[PDB]
Amino acid sequence: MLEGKVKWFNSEKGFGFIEVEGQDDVFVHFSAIQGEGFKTLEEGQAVSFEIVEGNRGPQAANVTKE
Ligand SMILES: [Mg+2]
Ligand code: NA
Repeated sequence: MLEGKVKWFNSEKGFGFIEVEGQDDVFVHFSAIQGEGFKTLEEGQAVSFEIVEGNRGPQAANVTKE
């Protein structure tokens, strides 16, 4: 599990990017967010996550707010 922070997140549509010091930003969709409640993220929030890649390229998976 990787660690980073939310660079920005469009809460209306439910996507944004996670920034990771010294690595490429990682796209995050709301469907990757763990936990209860409305799935959303705020700029600057600390997260743990994994990167999942298929034919569409890499995105965040298993995103937990820390
Ligand atoms: Mg950067
Ligand atoms: Na939820």
